[PDB]
Amino acid sequence: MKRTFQPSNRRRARNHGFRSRMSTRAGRSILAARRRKGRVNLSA
Amino acid sequence: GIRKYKPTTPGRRGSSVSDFVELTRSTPEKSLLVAKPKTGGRNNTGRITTRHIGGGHKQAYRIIDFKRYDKDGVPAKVAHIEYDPNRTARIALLHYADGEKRYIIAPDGVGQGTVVVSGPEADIKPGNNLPLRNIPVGTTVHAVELRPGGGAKMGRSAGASVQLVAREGKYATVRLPSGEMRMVDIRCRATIGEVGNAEQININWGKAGRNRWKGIRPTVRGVVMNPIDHPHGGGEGRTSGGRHPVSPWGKPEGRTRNKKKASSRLIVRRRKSG
RNA sequence: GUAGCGAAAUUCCUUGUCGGGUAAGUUCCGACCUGCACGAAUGGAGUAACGAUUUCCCUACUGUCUCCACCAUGAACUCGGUGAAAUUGCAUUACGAGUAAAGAUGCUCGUUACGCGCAGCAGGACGGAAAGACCCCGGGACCUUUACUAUAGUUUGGUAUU
RNA sequence: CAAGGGUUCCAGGGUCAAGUUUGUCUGCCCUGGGUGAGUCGGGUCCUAAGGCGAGGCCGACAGGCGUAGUCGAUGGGUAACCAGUUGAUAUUCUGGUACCGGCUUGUCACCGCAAGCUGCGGAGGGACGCAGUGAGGUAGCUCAUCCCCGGUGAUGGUUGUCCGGGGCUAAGUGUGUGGACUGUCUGGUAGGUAAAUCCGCUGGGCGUGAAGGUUGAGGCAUGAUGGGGAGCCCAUGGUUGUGGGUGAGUGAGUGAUCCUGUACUGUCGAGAAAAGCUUCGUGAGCGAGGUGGCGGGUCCGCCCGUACCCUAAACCGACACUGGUGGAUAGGUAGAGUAUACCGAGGCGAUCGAGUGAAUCGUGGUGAAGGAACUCGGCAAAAUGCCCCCGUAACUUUGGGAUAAGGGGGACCUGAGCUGUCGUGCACCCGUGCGGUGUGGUGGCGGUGAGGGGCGCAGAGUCCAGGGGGAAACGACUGUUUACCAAAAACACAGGUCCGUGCGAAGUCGUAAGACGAUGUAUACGGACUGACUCCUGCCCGGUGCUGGAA
RNA sequence: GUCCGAACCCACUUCAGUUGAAAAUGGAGGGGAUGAGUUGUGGAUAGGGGUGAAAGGCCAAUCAAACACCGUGAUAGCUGG
Ligand SMILES: CON(C)Cc1ccc(O)c2c1C[C@H]1C[C@H]3[C@H](N(C)C)C(O)=C(C(N)=O)C(=O)[C@@]3(O)C(O)=C1C2=O
Ligand SMILES: [Mg+2]
Ligand SMILES: [Mg+2]
Ligand SMILES: [Mg+2]
Ligand SMILES: [Mg+2]
Ligand SMILES: [Mg+2]
Ligand SMILES: [Mg+2]
Ligand SMILES: [Mg+2]
Ligand SMILES: [Mg+2]
Ligand SMILES: [Mg+2]
Ligand SMILES: [Mg+2]
Ligand SMILES: [Mg+2]
Ligand SMILES: [Mg+2]
Ligand SMILES: [Mg+2]
Ligand SMILES: [Mg+2]
Ligand SMILES: [Mg+2]
Ligand SMILES: [Mg+2]
Ligand SMILES: [Mg+2]
Ligand SMILES: [Mg+2]
Ligand SMILES: [Mg+2]
Ligand SMILES: [Mg+2]
Ligand SMILES: [Mg+2]
Ligand SMILES: [Mg+2]
Ligand SMILES: [Mg+2]
Ligand SMILES: [Mg+2]
Ligand SMILES: [Mg+2]
Ligand SMILES: [Mg+2]
Ligand SMILES: [Mg+2]
Ligand SMILES: [Mg+2]
Ligand SMILES: [Mg+2]
Ligand SMILES: [Mg+2]
Ligand SMILES: [Mg+2]
Ligand SMILES: [Mg+2]
Ligand SMILES: [Mg+2]
Ligand SMILES: [Mg+2]
Ligand SMILES: [Mg+2]
Ligand SMILES: [Mg+2]
Ligand SMILES: [Mg+2]
Ligand SMILES: [Mg+2]
Ligand SMILES: [Mg+2]
Ligand SMILES: [Mg+2]
Ligand SMILES: [Mg+2]
Ligand SMILES: [Mg+2]
Ligand SMILES: [Mg+2]
Ligand SMILES: [Mg+2]
Ligand SMILES: [Mg+2]
Ligand SMILES: [Mg+2]
Ligand SMILES: [Mg+2]
Ligand SMILES: [Mg+2]
Ligand SMILES: [Mg+2]
Ligand SMILES: [Mg+2]
Ligand SMILES: [Mg+2]
Ligand SMILES: [Mg+2]
Ligand SMILES: [Mg+2]
Ligand SMILES: [Mg+2]
Ligand SMILES: [Mg+2]
Ligand SMILES: [Mg+2]
Ligand SMILES: [Mg+2]
Ligand SMILES: [Mg+2]
Ligand SMILES: [Mg+2]
Ligand SMILES: [Mg+2]
Ligand SMILES: [Mg+2]
Ligand SMILES: [Mg+2]
Ligand SMILES: [Mg+2]
Ligand SMILES: [Mg+2]
Ligand SMILES: [Mg+2]
Ligand SMILES: [Mg+2]
Ligand SMILES: [Mg+2]
Ligand SMILES: [Mg+2]
Ligand SMILES: [Mg+2]
Ligand SMILES: [Mg+2]
Ligand SMILES: [Mg+2]
Ligand SMILES: [Mg+2]
Ligand SMILES: [Mg+2]
Ligand SMILES: [Mg+2]
Ligand SMILES: [Mg+2]
Ligand SMILES: [Mg+2]
Ligand SMILES: [Mg+2]
Ligand SMILES: [Mg+2]
Ligand SMILES: [Mg+2]
Ligand SMILES: [Mg+2]
Ligand SMILES: [Mg+2]
Ligand SMILES: [Mg+2]
Ligand SMILES: [Mg+2]
Ligand SMILES: [Mg+2]
Ligand SMILES: [Mg+2]
Ligand SMILES: [Mg+2]
Ligand SMILES: [Mg+2]
Ligand SMILES: [Mg+2]
Ligand SMILES: [Mg+2]
Ligand SMILES: [Mg+2]
Ligand SMILES: [Mg+2]
Ligand SMILES: [Mg+2]
Ligand SMILES: [Mg+2]
Ligand SMILES: [Mg+2]
Ligand SMILES: [Mg+2]
Ligand SMILES: [Mg+2]
Ligand SMILES: [Mg+2]
Ligand SMILES: [Mg+2]
Ligand SMILES: [Mg+2]
Ligand SMILES: [Mg+2]
Ligand SMILES: [Mg+2]
Ligand SMILES: [Mg+2]
Ligand SMILES: [Mg+2]
Ligand SMILES: [Mg+2]
Ligand SMILES: [Mg+2]
Ligand SMILES: [Mg+2]
Ligand SMILES: [Mg+2]
Ligand SMILES: [Mg+2]
Ligand SMILES: [Mg+2]
Ligand SMILES: [Mg+2]
Ligand SMILES: [Mg+2]
Repeated sequence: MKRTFQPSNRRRARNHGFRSRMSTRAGRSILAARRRKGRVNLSA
Repeated sequence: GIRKYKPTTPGRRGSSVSDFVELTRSTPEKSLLVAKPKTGGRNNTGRITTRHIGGGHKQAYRIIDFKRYDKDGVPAKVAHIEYDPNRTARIALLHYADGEKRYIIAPDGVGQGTVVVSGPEADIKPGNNLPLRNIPVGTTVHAVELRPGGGAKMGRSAGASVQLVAREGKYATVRLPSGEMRMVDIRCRATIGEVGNAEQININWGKAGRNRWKGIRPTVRGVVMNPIDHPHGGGEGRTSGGRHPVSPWGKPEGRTRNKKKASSRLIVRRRKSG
């Protein structure tokens, strides 16, 4: 059937992209937390 | 007028439609249109603040001159009478005798070719716009300004009518279509005559679809909701509200006008009653 | 408690009573009113048309049935290849009448039974799957209100702005 | 093709793993290779929804909103086609022939408070719904005694039209047939943010009763002496390609979902924006007496994508999963059809098999007599089914009910006449040299056919394809709903009533500013209940609520 | 918001499946099919909140208050060890 994940690169980049995260202070703190943890992927 | 539909199909059975006899032109003036995207009843916060709004046929806004006093003394010919989807009245397209074209609410009785004018020395004819000090007492006007220079705000819908009853001092007393008696500044402008298309209220839409493309979404009455959704919600089987009638937000029925504002200019309340 | 309607999606008694339909009708349709406990915009009574709605009947039609038979196929079955699953205290795991935590393969007294497989059927192992969803007790959640205590909001007056 | 995937694509080597079996094979592994654009799809251009937002306003802080702006396609704008080639790429490379923008150059013509260029805006334009019919075309398709290239048949016949195949070419340019568009010459001018000679609004003169002009469905010409297109050659090389051998390009029927066409007609629910573009000036600067125009020549033309899968074994579903996935093309015969049956272009034989008349389960098939006796219940199945013609009840809101019900005919052979269209041809208007027009043609093709006839159990012979009637309850109706046990009598609904709201509306979101309501104004808006329509809607204000009043 | 009927959308009945081909489907029928239709792309509304032709429905395969992390080794007169 139609499943939950329907990919769209533009929507993904607008939602979880680096600039989207940098727009708000919550996203900036998320990037900081991922940097502290050591993720190689800071954002989508 | 109104044209009654024949009962060929259900939903067309009791319905009716205006015959559009007064329209002289089936297209609008291109230079007086702006885009009017739909809101769906949503706020600038993106939430529904006015319910029951959405969908409907696409519409283009017609720029209506509700001031009329920046063309004082310039006669205009009523070039056309045409349809405005944004209102229950018709719109008269006016060709001023200087090249400027404009739109007004079409007064009842005016048609293609008649000459309208604005100003204190304007003649008292339907469609002419004058200050209230110059409009004679006992006259039926429309498109009345609350504050001088603010533009038309009262008596604008189809068939609307305002009665000028007195001009004592620096205030003119007007009976609004609600029947309320109100005082306004004599310098406030008004257009002679009443609004046309007065018979549109008798239109039977006869069809859920016609309001659906008029832009009205279905209305779910609160008594068939759940208690979390509406104070009238709940109950086993069909019930009443289980309480006195209230709004979906728990506000009891009652007068809601702010008792302390411009009440010093209201002579008597509308007196709907029964 | 009016018009209207009434054993009704409402009638407990109840398969009320009478009438129609059937060879036979607790359902049905028309009546009666004795309305346990109808009723007029939480609308009353009707209503052509509409309905994958509910109910009754007639006709046509048939394997629905009397009453099943036969045919072909995908599994099943045999051979070669590949190869799981839930479950699992144990094992060389009968029946009868008993007995016992009151329903026994396992205890008593008897009876029967050579060892091991294959295809099958589901009576039992209180079979498997889900720390019963009913009940009660403890806790929680959400909902309600003329429960308590508060509060946003709305409103009153004072005072500052004055 | 898009989305998504990301090297799966190609060649060679490999068979541990993966593949529901095997495997020499692979979408697997290993190595190397493969994607070429001024025109295609995006960016360099434009805006929609929406996002962000200099200042700004609002908010203890954090922040909210928003102006000027600036982004943002799913839309607007925008110049190229055919053929050929590779193991893998092709509106990209190559061939042929075009187009667009620059730079530069040759030549001709022209300007000069007064060139031009660039900014800046004005106006025009871009620019818009839904539904329907018809007309003129073309694509396509069919047929052919016509033109080509073959064939003469394993078994009776098969050298005449008997059989098979083919009967082709683009963008661009020119032409201007249908069709469409369009009076002309001057004057004035409260408007178009600064202006306008470009617009708008108005005054006159003349004016066919259309005549020119402008335009451009197709056709023709050109592009094209080219390209493409079968079987004959010493030969090739023997699952091969080379050089010659390419032959034809006819006519009719039928006919679009395409073109004219945003046409035309109908219609209420009244159907984006902005830029490019044309023109107008000048609220800006540049700029010399140098530019700007029309034909001709040279060079310059950027970035990203381009392989491959893609109604799927490569995407979304943990799988190489009977599921889901937007768009384009979509031939023949029977048919109303994009249904269905069998076929075409093309692609597949499906990723464990071999057997064997067990019971049994699934999936189909048939059935004597009976025909709902089954069962909670006609559940399932059967019957009915198509077209044409005849005919059709209670009731009704006059529309319906209705395909009511209930009947007849259908295919095959032959076939008189009637028609669609074309036709060499007759005469004729000819504006002929018109790409024409009306009479008019033995005929070809197609459609339709009264009548007559044949055969069978059966002629809508297969697939496909309503059972019908009577009555009651509920809801008027079409719709909507518990994704994953309830589709209903529930919700909605059109209609109705009451209450609120005089506009900074009430109401709602928010701390606020603001916003929706609404660029609406009481014939409106918000809330409540009721729920088409018909006839109606009684009595009670004590209680509670609401409204008003204030001793 | 006509009728019959494909695509398309739906999900009424039945059978099968129910360690499925499939964490909701398949076969046979069935409803809508010019409309309150359906669908693509992008966008908006966010957790006591959204949205809801209203079923407490839906909000990333279990919603009478999502998910993740944190307070946190919550607490449990209860069950187990
Ligand atoms: C008519 O009486 N019969 C005997 C009962 C019954 C009959 C038919 C059914 O189809 C179901 C049930 C019981 C309910 C129980 C429900 C319950 N829940 C509502 C709290 C629950 O606890 C679970 C669960 N997941 O544990 C469920 O399954 C549940 O939701 C569900 O679906 C049910 C059913 O399907
Ligand atoms: Mg998801
Ligand atoms: Mg314009
Ligand atoms: Mg915001
Ligand atoms: Mg509403
Ligand atoms: Mg409106
Ligand atoms: Mg409910
Ligand atoms: Mg509440
Ligand atoms: Mg309630
Ligand atoms: Mg009750
Ligand atoms: Mg009885
Ligand atoms: Mg009883
Ligand atoms: Mg009886
Ligand atoms: Mg009453
Ligand atoms: Mg009542
Ligand atoms: Mg009642
Ligand atoms: Mg009712
Ligand atoms: Mg009733
Ligand atoms: Mg009825
Ligand atoms: Mg139904
Ligand atoms: Mg019978
Ligand atoms: Mg088998
Ligand atoms: Mg085996
Ligand atoms: Mg005992
Ligand atoms: Mg025993
Ligand atoms: Mg024993
Ligand atoms: Mg022992
Ligand atoms: Mg055994
Ligand atoms: Mg067995
Ligand atoms: Mg057993
Ligand atoms: Mg058990
Ligand atoms: Mg327990
Ligand atoms: Mg449970
Ligand atoms: Mg259970
Ligand atoms: Mg509690
Ligand atoms: Mg919970
Ligand atoms: Mg105060
Ligand atoms: Mg004070
Ligand atoms: Mg790629
Ligand atoms: Mg590789
Ligand atoms: Mg790979
Ligand atoms: Mg490969
Ligand atoms: Mg293997
Ligand atoms: Mg290999
Ligand atoms: Mg290989
Ligand atoms: Mg730019
Ligand atoms: Mg914007
Ligand atoms: Mg700032
Ligand atoms: Mg820009
Ligand atoms: Mg952009
Ligand atoms: Mg390729
Ligand atoms: Mg090519
Ligand atoms: Mg080339
Ligand atoms: Mg402009
Ligand atoms: Mg427009
Ligand atoms: Mg022979
Ligand atoms: Mg041929
Ligand atoms: Mg001027
Ligand atoms: Mg000016
Ligand atoms: Mg035609
Ligand atoms: Mg490529
Ligand atoms: Mg390719
Ligand atoms: Mg394909
Ligand atoms: Mg698949
Ligand atoms: Mg996968
Ligand atoms: Mg045919
Ligand atoms: Mg088919
Ligand atoms: Mg083939
Ligand atoms: Mg394929
Ligand atoms: Mg496989
Ligand atoms: Mg066997
Ligand atoms: Mg059968
Ligand atoms: Mg037989
Ligand atoms: Mg029989
Ligand atoms: Mg028989
Ligand atoms: Mg019979
Ligand atoms: Mg019986
Ligand atoms: Mg029986
Ligand atoms: Mg049935
Ligand atoms: Mg059948
Ligand atoms: Mg009829
Ligand atoms: Mg009939
Ligand atoms: Mg005949
Ligand atoms: Mg027959
Ligand atoms: Mg047929
Ligand atoms: Mg009755
Ligand atoms: Mg009854
Ligand atoms: Mg209904
Ligand atoms: Mg209704
Ligand atoms: Mg329905
Ligand atoms: Mg829906
Ligand atoms: Mg369901
Ligand atoms: Mg209403
Ligand atoms: Mg307010
Ligand atoms: Mg506003
Ligand atoms: Mg109701
Ligand atoms: Mg009283
Ligand atoms: Mg009272
Ligand atoms: Mg009071
Ligand atoms: Mg319909
Ligand atoms: Mg689809
Ligand atoms: Mg269901
Ligand atoms: Mg089952
Ligand atoms: Mg229907
Ligand atoms: Mg978004
Ligand atoms: Mg409930
Ligand atoms: Mg969910
Ligand atoms: Mg909570
Ligand atoms: Mg909620
Ligand atoms: Mg703590
Ligand atoms: Mg503990
Ligand atoms: Mg325990």
